[PDB]
Amino acid sequence: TRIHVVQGDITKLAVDVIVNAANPSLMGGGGVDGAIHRAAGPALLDACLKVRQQQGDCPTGHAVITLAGDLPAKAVVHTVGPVWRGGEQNEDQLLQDAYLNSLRLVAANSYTSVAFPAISTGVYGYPRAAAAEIAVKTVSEFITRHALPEQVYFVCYDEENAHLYERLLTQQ
Repeated sequence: TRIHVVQGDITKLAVDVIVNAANPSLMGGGGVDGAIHRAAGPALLDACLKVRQQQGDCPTGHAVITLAGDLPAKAVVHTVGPVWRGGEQNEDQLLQDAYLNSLRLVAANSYTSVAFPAISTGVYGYPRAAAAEIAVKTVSEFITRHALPEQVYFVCYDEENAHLYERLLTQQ
């Protein structure tokens, strides 16, 4: 009742925090990251510039929170998922870190709802089935011990990911 799967544009979901699967530069790029920057407006990039000035690039697995600009959210958490290189380079744990670190920032900033994209399944090539299992498992275990966020939304652009997620959520 606290976890939901939604097929659509994450930039239009009204929630407290929208998670952005970005690259270490935080300067924005393609895919959902590009869609998020456009919707949020130039204020997003300006906030990311300030972050870079204070902490440099965002390492894989790391997360940082900023304002959301024109997005229908109170904040945007930028995190970097691993690039898939076969599975023998800690990619599984790094993906987990991206989800967990993102959740921690959401809780730490007292937010109630967060929407996640299918991290690393874009151009990073993380195997979809395995990526979804990690995301579902990671989020599930987190909310089981944390009151915040209250609601988590897995926003999938690809029907393939949406089906995988709904199957995993009921397979528990």
